[PDB]
Amino acid sequence: IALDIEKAKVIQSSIEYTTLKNVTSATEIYYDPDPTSTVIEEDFDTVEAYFS
Amino acid sequence: TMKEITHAISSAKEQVQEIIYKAQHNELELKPGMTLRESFEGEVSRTLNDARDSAG
Amino acid sequence: SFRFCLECNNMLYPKEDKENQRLLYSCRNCDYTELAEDPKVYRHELITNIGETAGIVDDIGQDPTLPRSDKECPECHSRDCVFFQSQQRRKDTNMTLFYVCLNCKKTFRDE
Ligand SMILES: [Zn+2]
Ligand SMILES: [Zn+2]
Repeated sequence: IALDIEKAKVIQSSIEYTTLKNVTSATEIYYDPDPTSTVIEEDFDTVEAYFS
Repeated sequence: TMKEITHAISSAKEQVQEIIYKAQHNELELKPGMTLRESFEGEVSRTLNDARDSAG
Repeated sequence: SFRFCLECNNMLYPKEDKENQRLLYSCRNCDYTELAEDPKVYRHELITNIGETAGIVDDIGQDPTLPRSDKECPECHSRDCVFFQSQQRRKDTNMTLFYVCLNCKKTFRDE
């Protein structure tokens, strides 16, 4: 591994501490009374595709 | 020798100006473990120290 | 931006009607209740950009200590402009410049 940069980068990624806060860009809370559907039109397609 | 020293100092100032433009247009490479401002400051300091050493 | 009671002036808190399955904003010192229009009850931004270009005033062209450039204004196409870097001053702030013309005062960049 010492003489190969790719494996070294793999090890470096495996060691470094990473939390959800590191990758999270924003968080939101919504009111949505239908578990099988949604109010947001943007996320409607993905949730309906998941439910089907 | 004074014209050589003046030319070296002017060249270093031109290089620092180019680095400033590159940093202001987001074209500057970032040294790992350092922010954009820190990398910019380190590069400028290194350029100026090299300028003084060359003139001396 | 959050609303307040129209007769008590106190802050209206979100509430849910069990029988109606609707979101409502209800005051706590009064029985006033108003229907909620948007479902976004709460939003928190981990990475934010506000405060970067919002720091604009109409009379920023009267400052003599500000450098004057010759960048072309997209709106007025004037030959005189004043530029400054980001007002937000976090440790990881970019060094991009914001150019303000003396007629339209539109903020733009060279990117
Ligand atoms: Zn009230
Ligand atoms: Zn103008």
